[PDB]
Amino acid sequence: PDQICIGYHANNSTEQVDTIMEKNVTVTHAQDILEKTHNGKLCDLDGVKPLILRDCSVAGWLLGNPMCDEFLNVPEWSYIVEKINPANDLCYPGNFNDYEELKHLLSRINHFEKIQIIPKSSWSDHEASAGVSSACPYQGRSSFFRNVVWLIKKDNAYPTIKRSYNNTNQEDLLVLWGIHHPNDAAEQTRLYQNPTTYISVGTSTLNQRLVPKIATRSKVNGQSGRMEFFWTILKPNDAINFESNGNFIAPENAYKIVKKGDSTIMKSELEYGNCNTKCQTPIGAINSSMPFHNIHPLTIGECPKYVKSSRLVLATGLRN
Amino acid sequence: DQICIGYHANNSTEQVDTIMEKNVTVTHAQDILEKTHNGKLCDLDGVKPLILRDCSVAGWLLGNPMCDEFLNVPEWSYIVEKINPANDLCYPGNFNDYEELKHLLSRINHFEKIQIIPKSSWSDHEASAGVSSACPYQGRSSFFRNVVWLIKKDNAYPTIKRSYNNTNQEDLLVLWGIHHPNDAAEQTRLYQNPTTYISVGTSTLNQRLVPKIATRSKVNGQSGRMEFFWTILKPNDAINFESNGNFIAPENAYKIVKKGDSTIMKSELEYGNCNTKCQTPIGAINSSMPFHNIHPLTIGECPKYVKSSRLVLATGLRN
Amino acid sequence: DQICIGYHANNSTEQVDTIMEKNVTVTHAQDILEKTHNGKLCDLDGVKPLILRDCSVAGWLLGNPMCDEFLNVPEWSYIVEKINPANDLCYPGNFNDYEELKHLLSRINHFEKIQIIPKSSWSDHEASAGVSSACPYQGRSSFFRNVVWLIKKDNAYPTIKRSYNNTNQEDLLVLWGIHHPNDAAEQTRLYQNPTTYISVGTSTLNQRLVPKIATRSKVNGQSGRMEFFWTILKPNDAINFESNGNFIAPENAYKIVKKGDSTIMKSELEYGNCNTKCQTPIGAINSSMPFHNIHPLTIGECPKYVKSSRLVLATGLRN
Amino acid sequence: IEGGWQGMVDGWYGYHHSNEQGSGYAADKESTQKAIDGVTNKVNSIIDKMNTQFEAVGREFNNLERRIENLNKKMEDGFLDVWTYNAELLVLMENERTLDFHDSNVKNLYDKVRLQLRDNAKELGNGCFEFYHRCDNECMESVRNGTY
Amino acid sequence: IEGGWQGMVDGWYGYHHSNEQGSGYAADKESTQKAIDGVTNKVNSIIDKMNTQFEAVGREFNNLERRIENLNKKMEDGFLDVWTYNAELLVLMENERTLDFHDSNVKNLYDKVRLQLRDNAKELGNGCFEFYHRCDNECMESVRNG
Amino acid sequence: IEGGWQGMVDGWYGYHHSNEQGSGYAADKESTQKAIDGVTNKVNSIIDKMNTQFEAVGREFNNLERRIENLNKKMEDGFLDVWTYNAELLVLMENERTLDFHDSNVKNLYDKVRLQLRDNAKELGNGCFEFYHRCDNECMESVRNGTY
Ligand SMILES: CC(=O)N[C@@H]1[C@@H](O)[C@H](O[C@@H]2O[C@H](CO[C@]3(C(=O)O)C[C@H](O)[C@@H](NC(C)=O)[C@H]([C@H](O)[C@H](O)CO)O3)[C@H](O)[C@H](O)[C@H]2O)[C@@H](CO)O[C@H]1O
Ligand SMILES: CC(=O)N[C@@H]1[C@@H](O)[C@H](O[C@@H]2O[C@H](CO[C@]3(C(=O)O)C[C@H](O)[C@@H](NC(C)=O)[C@H]([C@H](O)[C@H](O)CO)O3)[C@H](O)[C@H](O)[C@H]2O)[C@@H](CO)O[C@H]1O
Ligand SMILES: CC(=O)N[C@H]1[C@H]([C@H](O)[C@H](O)CO)O[C@@](OC[C@H]2O[C@@H](O)[C@H](O)[C@@H](O)[C@H]2O)(C(=O)O)C[C@@H]1O
Ligand SMILES: *[C@@H]1O[C@H](CO)[C@@H](O)[C@H](O)[C@H]1NC(C)=O
Ligand SMILES: *[C@@H]1O[C@H](CO)[C@@H](O)[C@H](O)[C@H]1NC(C)=O
Ligand SMILES: *[C@@H]1O[C@H](CO)[C@@H](O)[C@H](O)[C@H]1NC(C)=O
Repeated sequence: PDQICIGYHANNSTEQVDTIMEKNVTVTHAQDILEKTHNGKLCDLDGVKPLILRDCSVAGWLLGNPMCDEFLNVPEWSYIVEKINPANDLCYPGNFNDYEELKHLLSRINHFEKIQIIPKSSWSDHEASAGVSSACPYQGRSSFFRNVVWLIKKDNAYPTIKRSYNNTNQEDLLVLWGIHHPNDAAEQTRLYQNPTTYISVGTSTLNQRLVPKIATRSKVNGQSGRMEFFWTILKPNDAINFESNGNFIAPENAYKIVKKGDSTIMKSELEYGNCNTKCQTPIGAINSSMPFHNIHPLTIGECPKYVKSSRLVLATGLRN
Repeated sequence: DQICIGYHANNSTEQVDTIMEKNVTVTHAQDILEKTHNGKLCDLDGVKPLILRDCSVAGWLLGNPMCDEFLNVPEWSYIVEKINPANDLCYPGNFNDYEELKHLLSRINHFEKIQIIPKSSWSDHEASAGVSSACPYQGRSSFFRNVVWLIKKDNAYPTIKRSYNNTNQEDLLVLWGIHHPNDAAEQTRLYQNPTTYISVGTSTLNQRLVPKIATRSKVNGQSGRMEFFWTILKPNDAINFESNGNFIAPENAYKIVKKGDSTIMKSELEYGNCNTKCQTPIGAINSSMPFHNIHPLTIGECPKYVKSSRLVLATGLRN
Repeated sequence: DQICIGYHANNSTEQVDTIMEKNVTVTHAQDILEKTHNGKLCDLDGVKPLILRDCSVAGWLLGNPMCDEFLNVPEWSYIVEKINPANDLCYPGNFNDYEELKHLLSRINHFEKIQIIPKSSWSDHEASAGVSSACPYQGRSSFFRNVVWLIKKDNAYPTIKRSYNNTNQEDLLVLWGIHHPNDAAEQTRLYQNPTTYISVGTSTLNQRLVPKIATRSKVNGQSGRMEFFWTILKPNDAINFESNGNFIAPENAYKIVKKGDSTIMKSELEYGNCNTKCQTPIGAINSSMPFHNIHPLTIGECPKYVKSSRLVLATGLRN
Repeated sequence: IEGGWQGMVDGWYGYHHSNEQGSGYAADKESTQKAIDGVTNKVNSIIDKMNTQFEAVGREFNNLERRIENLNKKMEDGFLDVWTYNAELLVLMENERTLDFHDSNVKNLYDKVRLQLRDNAKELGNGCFEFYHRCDNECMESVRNGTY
Repeated sequence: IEGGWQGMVDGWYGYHHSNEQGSGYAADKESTQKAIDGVTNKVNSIIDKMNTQFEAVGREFNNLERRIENLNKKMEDGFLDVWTYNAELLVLMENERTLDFHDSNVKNLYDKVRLQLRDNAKELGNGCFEFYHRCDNECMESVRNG
Repeated sequence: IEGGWQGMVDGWYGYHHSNEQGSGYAADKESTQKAIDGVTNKVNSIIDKMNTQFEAVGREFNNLERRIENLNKKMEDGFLDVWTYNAELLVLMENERTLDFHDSNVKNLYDKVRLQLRDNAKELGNGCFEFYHRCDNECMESVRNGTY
């Protein structure tokens, strides 16, 4: 007796998927769509090495903390890597003004060319070679930030400084400077002679006048003094004009912003890994064609979409 | 002999998408996405917007001479400002908490400008030479209309002590500034006194400004700087100004007459002599659709914005 | 003989909704939304909240005389402040970075107040004359309890130099202020020195304040102002104060003894003498529902808030 | 079923009778009324669900507030992408359910004719039935009507 | 089928037999056990899926922080709208499935008896079958038994 | 149907014929083609709809920016929870549809054989059909081909 029947594919695939009203349901085929594995290291991003700051912070890098000499004139980078709590920061204690806003600009920048805008030899009526502190050691001795100069009085006098610099470059220029807050009236005249001092800084947008704040402070890295640092972007054809009769930590070097583009500041404890990748997270690089991953929320490059799912599998075949 | 079940069909060719099928032809379907605008700035439900043309909000409120068109404007539905307005602060400087003031202003539909300190009330100070090549007007040097740049009179600048008590029912937007000179010589030349201050106080405000001498790049030909401030003076509160130099004093202030829904639109368009229920910075919308993809920033009775290129619901059947 | 298939039915009347059908009667419905609350402020898992009554956070911390209920409060689970507490700064002024302090306070469950600078330790200054009619108490002039308004003694106000070292293991919340007088005459009458400053330093803090002497509007009968500041003094750090006038010195500081999840709620409600696992500003919630629509500001083990008026899951069949 | 009838322009679902009297189309108003109410309840329910949708608002920041401006920009685009996703997704889902809804009503209506005339008619296969007795226009109306 | 039976209070789905011995209702415990589990799994799945919902937090802002105050307000209300939408739409969609799921189980239970009694029974049309032979209570149990 | 057939590794759906000549399996390519397209359309559509997903960005705040630091945190976690929900919820729903979609194609294929041979074959009930005449291998292919 002749016959024909309708049936379907079955096999020994134990692989399971979930649905709205049915957990752990076995199917003949199932497509995983989530990537859970990473290579565990920090890589070049499509052939461009990152700037690994090791034990230095951004502030320590840019101001020129003596411990940070590896980073004096760094090459172009894809991303920047910094530790969560870096050792080499403001060696002389104090603060970096508008620091996180500076950092935010830095995540859109891929390369600096550091240039000398005020020579250390150019200070003829001030002492420019003794601005050092045991707070900033270098090879067993007192030193200081490399890109700014702590000037003091010369021959019991501090003449009023008037310096200008016109940015005759085609690029934007990050310019840094600071002020020293001394411990007391005696320190003030010992270092700068004049008891009442200021620092004027103007550009086309900046109109700044700083006065030192004397107070009695706890020792940080052996110092009760403080330095407060500032910055601005000096546009092509604008000029920055400094004036001061004391407490001025003057610019020596500044930074031409030579490459802008996609970048970021990752927090990571990892060191460089000698690998290349299309996708970096702070905890590992990723090499995948999956649409989703669950490694880390913060990534850069050609990456899949992050989810917090532990598991994500699509049903493809029939029930089994 | 025979009867059968069947369904409707027509020369439709209208297409829709589904999860597992796309480009599927149906007999009926409802578009629910508006994709068109009239391409102009209109009145909103019969109320004309304030179009600042080439003026910024600051240029308007301070009274930049190029912005005379807006000295006393009528009630508006919304404000339109260009991305980079040419007539901003003619004498260079800054407006303190400018973005916060713009925020308040998005909740305001109408001011009534009033005089509060006449130029002629200044007996012991020169109130009529406060001008600059940076603020041209009809061939000459001028200045912001709503504030007064006071300078010394007969080689003296007495200490100003002036109150204004808001005796009005309305909240009052008061504006003032401070002049930042180029050098000490300039300071004594305009104000006599070398060391100056501006104290301002209300019931909440307690301010003390000191002028900041620096060497600056010339902007609009000036190396000097004006820094402006503002406050909302409540009914029955008073504002007290004390100063021996560098004071850019109030002349006109703004009574807040109507609050309600508004916004400041960034747009390069001009007035389009039209009325609409719904405006964007790119053009007005007249639609009974639930969605649109014209612009995210709208005002009025608008549909909801989405980024979709196309949104069409199926209603009929396949073809 | 015969057999028939069928399904359960009853007189249920209860309705559910679906994508294309409103009000569909089913035999078994499952509401999953709590709409009810007790309408009071209760203990959170057996810990009572700090109910500030008619006092603000600032009045509590500075020690406004009207807030003596809260001098030394026990551990709390959450804080409750009214929308507009009557007893804030009795002497008018401001609290610097007040919103950021309130945030930190929302991360804290307990303080232990200690005296760090006794009133009797001021040998060359008047400490028990720092009182004001703006801060009444039992019909006589008073002041904040936890800080001290020093004035001149024997027509002299020597330069103050006081350090305090946090020898405790707890972070210490320290509070001080500065007096902004009305005029020169009052300045010298109170402090003798016409030109004054307050320096304050820690390992992180670096502050120099100069009083603003100006004409202001009366608030609580005072044209003067007090401006308060705070810092967190870490274990083993010190705080050093230098001043020749206008200094409102610490007396008491607060040891941060415990931190956890807490909140500052705004509510008009009084204490409810009750206990809950989930509390909103308008009433507590004891429910097993996955959702609720009482209020979005919750603390404790709560359902998930939605704005929905109704959520009814169908479980059985139609009717 | 082979396909749809262009001949019918009365309703969505219906019958085409062939008879000794004549032959013509006839829409089932009972099933059609249920479909119009259903579809209209869906489209309105979609519009009214997307009423509670995010509104973008112009905020401005100065050039030392770049962090919050970026936060603002990302949060507004974020909600827009979410609601764009929701609108497009719900449409694709509702469209699929709507096409299957019209298929269901043809199966549900075909079984109604098969059950109504169980022993008195043969089933063909292409969505038709063959009567074992004579069924005139009033009889054919009775199949369309319900009472049979 | 015309409608449901108030007589059957045993389970959700079942049979009503008519017989020479007697007549009464009988719930199918095989299909009712499957429906109770499917419904309990769906309600608990909805509760767990929404367990990672947004939580508004109180934040205070001063008079000159209106912009960020407004940002905060819209962000929180933005998330609360999104999760409200998510919750309501999921109930409506689940309800639609739940009602059709009950219809599905009736159709499948109907075909099981039609399949179990093919040649020795006639289908009527209103959800009933007619035996061409004598089916006593133990025979009727067999059809319920499967 | 009792279950699936392991003896068919040719495709997803098909037939098993029993014949005087022989007996063996045969996959339906027209029906399998429609399923591979409908699944491949779905999986790709899930990926493309999700590529507008929120991307988090590291933002740094100082110790007096705690409120905005928290706000920033809430906002980014908020969006990641939403999109995680959307990804999971879509997968669960898609799996349900995909399993029910395969079911539908077995019912519809069974009906086609029931319809293609209505009066020349009796349905058994277990997913089969007994011919009332002899159907040789060309005939059996004809039933698989569609022309009959
Ligand atoms: C001259 C001398 O004895 N120099 C060294 C000692 O200073 C040093 O002891 C440290 O003293 C510290 C303060 O001294 C400095 C410093 O910061 O290191 C010395 C710098 O020459 C001076 N720099 C300038 C430009 O003036 C600097 C400056 O005056 C202040 O920083 C301003 O605030 O002060 C500090 O008290 C340390 O705690 C202490 O160890 C000893 C030990 O290293 O060696 C001496 O060579
Ligand atoms: C010749 C002469 O003595 N004065 C004017 C020229 O200076 C002026 O050329 C411009 O001068 C600018 C600065 O001059 C002003 C100004 O802003 O225009 C002149 C104002 O009278 C003066 N206002 C007051 C209240 O004193 C103003 C003020 O002192 C400063 O702005 C304070 O910062 O300065 C500047 O140097 C430009 O680069 C230049 O174009 C000519 C215009 O051709 O008019 C002369 O009367
Ligand atoms: C510490 C001290 O001596 N406080 C004074 C106080 C100060 O001189 C002043 O507040 C500093 O800004 O002034 C007090 O008198 C002013 C007060 O007098 C009341 O009678 C009246 O109700 C108020 O309107 C006002 O005139 C004060 O009470 O604050 C006296 C106090 O001793
Ligand atoms: C800087 O130099 C250019 C070229 O000479 C000049 O045009 C410009 O005015 C200068 N800028 C300033 C601010 O002086
Ligand atoms: C302003 O004037 C009114 C009416 O004269 C008066 O009552 C009020 O106290 C004044 N306000 C101030 C702050 O002086
Ligand atoms: C505070 O006191 C402790 C114990 O005497 C001491 O070790 C510490 O250095 C002091 N800290 C400061 C900042 O002065």
